[PDB]
Amino acid sequence: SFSGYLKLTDNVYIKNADIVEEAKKVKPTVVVNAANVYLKHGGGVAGALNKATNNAMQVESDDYIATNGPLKVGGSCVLSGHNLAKHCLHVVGPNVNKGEDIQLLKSAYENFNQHEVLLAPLLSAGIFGADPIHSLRVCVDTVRTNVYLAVFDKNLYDKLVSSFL
Ligand SMILES: C[C@H](O)CNCc1ccc2c(c1)OCO2
Repeated sequence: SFSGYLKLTDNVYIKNADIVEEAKKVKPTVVVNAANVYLKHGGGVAGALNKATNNAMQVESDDYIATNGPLKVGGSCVLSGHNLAKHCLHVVGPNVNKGEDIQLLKSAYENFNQHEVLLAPLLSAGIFGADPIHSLRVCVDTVRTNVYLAVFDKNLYDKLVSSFL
């Protein structure tokens, strides 16, 4: 199971870790992907998770989009976790760099409540352009299930922990 996490609340845990390496080690029931509406896993967490699956995540995702169309910003879908997890929950947080509404971040985190335990990144952080301190606050105030957050950057991890109220 999950090791080396700092407990932030009753249900939220955090660790400075590469989510791909963390997923390969823990093999969780659910790994969350920082997805976009088209499930085009080009970069950030999505590009890294997809590269770890040898592009199998992208092939599965393209079939899903061909059948269902794009996801909504704030929405999600459950697909295979491939070699990373039993399932991957692809969650679309708002991308501030694409002019998407930051208010949709709470709706994005609500998807996590459908799963008892998840390994996840901070939604809308990184290349999605939102403030990760804000993302962690929305996570803590929205997710009620057990969430294990992997924060890749040590400097950001220390800022998140030291500023956590
Ligand atoms: C409670 C237990 O840790 C859940 N494991 C699910 C799980 C099974 C097989 C996997 C995997 C994930 O990633 C790749 O092969």
